[PDB]
Amino acid sequence: KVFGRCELAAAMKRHGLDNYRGYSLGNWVCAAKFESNFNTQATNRNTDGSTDYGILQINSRWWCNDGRTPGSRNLCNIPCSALLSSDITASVNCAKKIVSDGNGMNAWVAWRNRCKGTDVQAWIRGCR
Ligand SMILES: C[C@@H](O)CN1CCN(CC(=O)O)CCN(CC(=O)O)CCN(CC(=O)O)CC1
Ligand SMILES: C[C@@H](O)CN1CCN(CC(=O)O)CCN(CC(=O)O)CCN(CC(=O)O)CC1
Ligand SMILES: [Cl-]
Ligand SMILES: [Cl-]
Ligand SMILES: [Cl-]
Ligand SMILES: [Gd]
Ligand code: NA
Repeated sequence: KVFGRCELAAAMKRHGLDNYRGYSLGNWVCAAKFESNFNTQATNRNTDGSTDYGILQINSRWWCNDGRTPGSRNLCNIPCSALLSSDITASVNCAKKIVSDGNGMNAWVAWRNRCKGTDVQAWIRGCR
């Protein structure tokens, strides 16, 4: 699924992501735009042999199982394939663990370089 801006904000907000660990709802919609282009099916291969999956590009090294990342952890206890669903539940519960882990939203390289220190509220502007 390719999400609209307002449509993804309302879904993230219903899954409780809004002000989670003090990160406003604009920081999250920001990250998804630059990580996936709002596309739940996005995949990207990393040079170490791990792969990032879904709208927040969650990495197979620590967070889920794709059966081809040797001696890696599955700390979300999910197949990576589940992070590719039109239903963003899996991706959101899995991001709640990552953003809590000590480094906050810096785990997302596109958030650090394109959203951190910007007017993030602009990303939910106009939505009901
Ligand atoms: C809502 C309209 O903006 C729709 N829009 C009309 C064309 N716009 C004109 C403009 O943005 O005033 C210029 C192109 N636009 C550049 C950008 O927005 O950064 C990329 C395409 N956009 C992507 C999006 O906006 O989500 C969809 C088409
Ligand atoms: C021509 C405009 O499209 C210029 N635009 C600024 C105004 N936009 C317009 C809008 O989308 O209605 C609203 C804010 N915008 C939200 C979003 O677009 O996703 C984030 C910033 N954008 C990023 C981008 O466009 O890729 C910068 C360029
Ligand atoms: Cl915001
Ligand atoms: Cl594996
Ligand atoms: Cl933090
Ligand atoms: Gd924009
Ligand atoms: Na793994």
